[PDB]
Amino acid sequence: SQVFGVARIFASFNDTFVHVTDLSGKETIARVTGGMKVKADRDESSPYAAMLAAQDVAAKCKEVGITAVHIKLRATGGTKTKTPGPGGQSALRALARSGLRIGRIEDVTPVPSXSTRRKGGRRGRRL
Amino acid sequence: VVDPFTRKDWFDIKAPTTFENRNVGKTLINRSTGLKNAADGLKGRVFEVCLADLQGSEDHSYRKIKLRVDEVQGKNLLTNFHGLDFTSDKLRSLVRKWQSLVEANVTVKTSDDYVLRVFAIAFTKRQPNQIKKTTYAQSSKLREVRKKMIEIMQREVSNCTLAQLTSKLIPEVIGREIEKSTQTIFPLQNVHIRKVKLLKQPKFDLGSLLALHG
Amino acid sequence: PKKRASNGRNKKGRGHVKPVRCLNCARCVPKDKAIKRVTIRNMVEAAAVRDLSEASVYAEYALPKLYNKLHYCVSCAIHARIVRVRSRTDRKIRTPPQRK
Amino acid sequence: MRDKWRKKRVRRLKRKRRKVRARS
Amino acid sequence: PGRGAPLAKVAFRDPYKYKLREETFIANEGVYTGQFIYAGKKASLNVGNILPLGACPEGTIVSNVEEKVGDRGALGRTSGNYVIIIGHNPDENKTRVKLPSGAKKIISSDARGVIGVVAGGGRIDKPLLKAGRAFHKYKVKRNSWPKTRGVAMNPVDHPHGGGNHQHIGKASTISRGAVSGQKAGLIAARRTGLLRGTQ
Amino acid sequence: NINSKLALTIKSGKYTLGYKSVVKSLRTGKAKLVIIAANTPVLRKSELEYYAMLSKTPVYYFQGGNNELGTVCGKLFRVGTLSILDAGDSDILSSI
Amino acid sequence: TKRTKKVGITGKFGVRYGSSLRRQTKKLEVQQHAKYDCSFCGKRTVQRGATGIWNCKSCKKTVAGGAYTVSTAAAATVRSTIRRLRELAEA
RNA sequence: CUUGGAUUUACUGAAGACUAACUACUGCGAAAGCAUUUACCAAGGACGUUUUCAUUAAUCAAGAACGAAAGUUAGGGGAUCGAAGAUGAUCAGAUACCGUCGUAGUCUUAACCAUAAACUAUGCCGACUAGGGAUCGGUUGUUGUUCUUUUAUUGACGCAAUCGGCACCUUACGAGAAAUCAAAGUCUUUGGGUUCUGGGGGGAGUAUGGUCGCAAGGCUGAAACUUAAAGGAAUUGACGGAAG
Ligand SMILES: [Zn+2]
Ligand SMILES: [Zn+2]
Repeated sequence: SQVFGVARIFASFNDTFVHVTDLSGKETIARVTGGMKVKADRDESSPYAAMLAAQDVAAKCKEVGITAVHIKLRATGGTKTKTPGPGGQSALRALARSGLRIGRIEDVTPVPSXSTRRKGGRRGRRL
Repeated sequence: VVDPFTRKDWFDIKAPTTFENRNVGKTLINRSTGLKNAADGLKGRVFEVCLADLQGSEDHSYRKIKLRVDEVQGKNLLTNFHGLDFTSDKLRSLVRKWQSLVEANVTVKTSDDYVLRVFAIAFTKRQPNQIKKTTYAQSSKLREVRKKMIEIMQREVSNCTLAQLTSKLIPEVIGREIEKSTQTIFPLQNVHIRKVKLLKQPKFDLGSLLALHG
Repeated sequence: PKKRASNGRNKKGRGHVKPVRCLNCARCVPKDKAIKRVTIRNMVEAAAVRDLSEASVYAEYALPKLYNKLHYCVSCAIHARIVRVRSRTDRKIRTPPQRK
Repeated sequence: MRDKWRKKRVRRLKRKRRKVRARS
Repeated sequence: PGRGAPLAKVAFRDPYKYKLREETFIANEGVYTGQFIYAGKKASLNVGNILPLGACPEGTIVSNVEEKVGDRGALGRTSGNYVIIIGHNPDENKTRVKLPSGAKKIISSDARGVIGVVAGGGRIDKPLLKAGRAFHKYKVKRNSWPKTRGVAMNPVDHPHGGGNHQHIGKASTISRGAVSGQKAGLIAARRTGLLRGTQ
Repeated sequence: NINSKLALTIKSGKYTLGYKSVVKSLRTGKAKLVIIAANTPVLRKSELEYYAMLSKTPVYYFQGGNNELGTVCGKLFRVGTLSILDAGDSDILSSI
Repeated sequence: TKRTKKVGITGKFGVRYGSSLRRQTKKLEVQQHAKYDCSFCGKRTVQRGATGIWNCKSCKKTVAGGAYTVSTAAAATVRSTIRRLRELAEA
């Protein structure tokens, strides 16, 4: 029926990676980040640049034959935050509005089963 | 300068007959050249696919299956069972407060020499007439529930082949029997096989794999 | 003087509780002292449900939720207004605020 | 000063006195 | 004498003629007089038995391991030393093992090893405390003690000799491509100074 | 458990301690049970069993050594083996 | 009378070699001169010969062991590790 | 750090730590502390007891055991964090806060160390004084409950009692300078037993002596001189780069 790809979205608090792969994920089709769309470091994770990255990969998907995508949304994970960054919401929305078809949605944030000593120290970062 | 998508060739992924929707989808790889073949570079790949996609029924939506390709037949790929997993939201939805989480694992090999780790998870069930806030089982009780799970997972996996086990894992054959056995010790809810892991595989038998593909 | 009878934590009949790192700043805080919040949110904003449903290849697909248990220290929570300073009498009220 | 730092300051001074007495 | 590891005399029967064949093994810690030692492919996994590396499960502690099939013992022979079997490649008939220095090596699974730890461990924990103890230690090994520092010699005797103050003068890290008479000091040293952190 | 039964036998019934006493008891047919310590040499142990097999006498293998078997009997010396000649108030014979 | 407060067997070295080197020797030298309990005959008559040689005066059994103790800590780990590995292979 | 392919992607593999969610005004322990599974080894509290001995007891100078973290000694490990150090910012200056690395250390085995806001800032044993609802373990009687299995001798749930605990809510007969306290009550209506500590603030836990420790230091521990205050709880105002 449709041509299922896999859109693996990385939504941190400093950047947003929109990475469209095959079902295995061993083959990369498109990968455009927030910093490829803006010239300032501060708005690389901004939802504005997130849709721009999401629109470019969507155009990349059609021209190679991709018609539908599975969504692998995740945060930084590990010992760091588990909530997705701001760029994940607008990029997926733009992917929905870019003519692509959406399949499954799942959050694949890597979660430790305990963990290593998280950076910052005992007293954390004091601002 | 090279447009690297001109030299990709599309292939077809096929699920075994134990699964219903055998048309998984399509993959891509560089064309086969004299130096490196496309066939050897395409086998061994792992595909994570939802069980609702392999069965059609949306009841199986929260379990995703890994499929490992080990044979190539022209444009089609002959895959095999590689593992089982729960969706992250589902396993997080199961773990509520004021209830006891009991989880057991065991490493066991099948009749056809497929060494597996089967992960079972169960929770205490709140009675309809219960008044108290929490539903906790005693530590001695969860040990017996854990003891019952392991001796059943060993009994159901080591007594059947890998292909027959796939016929059990889909309809929760192991999960329902654990609930019956652990019933007299403590009422349980949401007894599941949340993870299956392949560790060691036997000597390759593409004939038996061909027997799993029609 | 003693501002709280519970001493700002929940350790009674206990010697030591293993500390946790603040989500905001990774500061070590005792587990029974940390401000903990259960968070079950949608993947998409409520406006983004119309355009996701139409693009779905599955008929009547339920959107999975975003489950999290957040941890804060006293400084993390107050600055983010997770908790607010209460009067001397209203400090004793430990029933949850009525919001939902 | 801070009480902790005054205790630490005296320890450095106390060790100076011990080292001086070691010469004789 | 000259060896920290004790030796065990083990008597076998000769398979082909009426004779006793006497072997000198390196004694593993826990081996006693009158103990039966089994050597071969079908020998059980017991301390002191000689087994091919392929017949030992992963994590087995072995000693006097062969580098090549039939060289009669090459690795892990000093007191307190042993070899850990990391993994197997039955398809290639190879075995990954860990050497006392920390090196990982690939050996044929036909190579043999003796199960256990070489006896006499902890010998270095006690100080010698005396020049006489070192004298007696090297009296049964070779003539290498005592050692005069090259920097304390004259320029004829050593590259480091000479000068109005005892000093090397030039970098003591010497190239690997240097010739005999130059290789005095730290040969082909990748780094120098106190070892800080992991290696 | 067998430690308790044996201790009562020493206090109540008749027994002999030692390899020489035990073999004489087996020869005379007076032995009801022969208990052997763990660290007894196999050659002597395999000889005690042959005597016991000929006399048709049960054998119990004490799990501790001659030091532990000795102190179970209330002795301040090591007992490598013993033969219970007359089980008294205890019931050590019925269980082995 | 307690003849030495702390040096013990290292009182033969007088005032030489440094306190740390002598107290490092004392820990090891007491172990190497002690009598140990024989695992074969059960008597406490096991004495060191050379390094790694531990003979029993009673039963004439010689066992290979540590340089200064009958058994090193590492060897005891191997006996247990080998034992469990042997069990799995032999079921 | 990156066209010498950085970041990202999937598979594989190894190293060490650590046991997320479950996780609580919940449990165990003399305290410090204790959270993957199973096995082994030896302990312990509570409850049950128409079992057993008969005062064997409480608190304790002197003297012992254990004692977070950091630190010391010698091996092994050193993934991540990270004192020191170096570096990029900010700043008048920052050798600080923020960012990037990073050595000891974090881990472990043999030993030392004996200190913490080691706090419940509340010594231990004992008896009494007010109501209430929860909760854990044991025990004792009873279900429109659910379940083994079809039911009982199942289990869970429910309702009642109790002993023990961790505690919580209201009131203040009573106490207190007050905050507050079911003990901080039964204290000028002053006495159940007992151990320890304090005599205005500094100087000062300093000097010296002694003693223990490898050291770092621990314990014991002044005086000269100096000062009319220092401090506790609460009130009004003022202020706040705190909230509403
Ligand atoms: Zn903070
Ligand atoms: Zn002996």
